[PDB]
Amino acid sequence: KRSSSELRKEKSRDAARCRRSKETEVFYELAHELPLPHSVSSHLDKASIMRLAISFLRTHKLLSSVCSENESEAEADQQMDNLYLKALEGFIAVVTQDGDMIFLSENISKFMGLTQVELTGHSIFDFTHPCDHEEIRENLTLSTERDFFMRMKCTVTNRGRTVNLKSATWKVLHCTGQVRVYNLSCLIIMCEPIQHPSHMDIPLDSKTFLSRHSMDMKFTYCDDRILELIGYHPEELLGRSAYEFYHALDSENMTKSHQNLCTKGQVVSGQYRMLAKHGGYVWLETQGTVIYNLQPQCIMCVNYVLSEIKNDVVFSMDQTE
Amino acid sequence: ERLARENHSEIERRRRNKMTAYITELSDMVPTCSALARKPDKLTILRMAVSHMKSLSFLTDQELKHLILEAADGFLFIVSCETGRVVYVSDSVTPVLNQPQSEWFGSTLYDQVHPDDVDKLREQLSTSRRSFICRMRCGTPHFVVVHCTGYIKFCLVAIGRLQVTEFISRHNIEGIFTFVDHRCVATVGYQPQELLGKNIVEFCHPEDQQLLRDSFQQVVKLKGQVLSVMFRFRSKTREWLWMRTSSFTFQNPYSDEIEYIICTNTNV
DNA sequence: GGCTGCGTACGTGCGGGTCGT
DNA sequence: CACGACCCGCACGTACGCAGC
Repeated sequence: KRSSSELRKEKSRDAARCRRSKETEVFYELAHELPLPHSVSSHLDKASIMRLAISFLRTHKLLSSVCSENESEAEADQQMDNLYLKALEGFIAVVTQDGDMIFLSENISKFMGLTQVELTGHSIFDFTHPCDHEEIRENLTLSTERDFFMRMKCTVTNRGRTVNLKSATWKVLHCTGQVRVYNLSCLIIMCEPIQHPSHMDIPLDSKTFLSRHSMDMKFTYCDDRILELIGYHPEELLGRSAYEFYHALDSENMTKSHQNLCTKGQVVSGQYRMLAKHGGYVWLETQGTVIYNLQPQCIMCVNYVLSEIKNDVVFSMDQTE
Repeated sequence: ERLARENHSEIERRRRNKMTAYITELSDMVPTCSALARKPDKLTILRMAVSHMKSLSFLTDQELKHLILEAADGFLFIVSCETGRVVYVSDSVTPVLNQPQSEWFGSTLYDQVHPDDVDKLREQLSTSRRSFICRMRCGTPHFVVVHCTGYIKFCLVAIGRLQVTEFISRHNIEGIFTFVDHRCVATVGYQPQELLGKNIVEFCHPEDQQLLRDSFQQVVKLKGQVLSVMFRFRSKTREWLWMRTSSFTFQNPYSDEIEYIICTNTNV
């Protein structure tokens, strides 16, 4: 039965080929349509087209059902939004329940190297360091405001400009946002990377000072602009662990910050308060980063000061002197 | 050779699972399919996809304005680099600060921050891009902590966003008062310096003080774990006060070595 | 049970990608 | 700009699951 065989699969060959033709030509026009310029929307990977399509659509879904439309036509100047993009420093993630990054901002390239073109629609846990996957997982569901840290992949490095995925350095992200709902929900966070002390990309102040400590927050060094602000000589604080100066009402949160600093790479602590050499305290926010070899060696801190000094009220046996 | 075949066939299987799941993900996203009686031919499914897509980069600056407002209580403002006078402010200034725009628009940024910050303010205005932290007004004075993020082009453009009966004491292993809360004076009528530099048991009652000593012994013994102790305590009115003190050993997150005993002292 | 239109799932072969020493 | 090293995506041919004159 070769006379039967010739009928069996020839039809299958050319008809399945015909379907494959339909299929393809039907996909690349979906891609063509995409908000992206035809430049790249055209020569785009097969599956990624689906990613971007799905993402785009869901994004518009939650967006529209934030209501936030019925008065959408008139509300603010359009030039100012052009500038609204740029003024931020950090990127925006719109991440679903199961952690599908249905929107990453364009600014992302500038920080993570990777583009949204490569990421929009992909699962978050692919790109995030494990040991964080569960922290993130907590932050993704169930008030509504969110504030935490996560380790994400980066392809830019310290003096490199550009890199590919294989060479994924881990970059730490301060994530701050909300969780909107449309029936299932969606996390909306601004992520901002923490800038390194040696690779300072922005200006400090006299109002902002710098210290170096051991891995247990025992000091190693600090510049002398401390005195002018809070009244301590740097040399009075060297052997001292950092917890002995912390106000009590904060040291729990400071514990959180420190154990984060060990478990991740960097931290931004809350607005805590630190006891002066004499009466009272000063508000403060420290940016901490760990320095390796390869083994953990040091911790360096960019301390931002916020206010002046309960000027007289004594708190610790250091002030009592 | 004989280690690629399996690897690939299973890679392929993974791809099929993944992708067909992409299709059935898109199916319940386009109105037409989700309303439709049953599942349509994949091909026709995404025919419908294209047709719906066209019926609408990724988001307009308006959309993302909306988005990042719903990601941060915050607003945009523009100020001339070295005079301080405000040039623009987004409406979002009102749901963030309670400030009428007729008020905020005329003003100089210096006349809107916390006074002693003005110095720090001009430091951040001397002629890349800049980012820092300040305190701002509230109107109807309780000021609010505002993070700020911007750049330079002439003037500066930026975005501000806000971050969303008892008394506490720290001792060392001996019980020596190391840190003392200020609200203590309400609690027991004492001045912290009359507390710092000396032990705690001499404030406890003669027939209770052992409970203190050996409880501290347990606190350091019970490494990290909480435990409460009730006892009687000399006020400065000579009067005695019952006290539920909850204490636990703080050991350093990295070194797990003692730092101090944290006791939250409550009256009952 | 024939044998065909109609479709989704499995495995292999071929071309164009990126590393690495 | 080489070269097997490959890894990835791609389509082809095909095999099992369901309609119906």
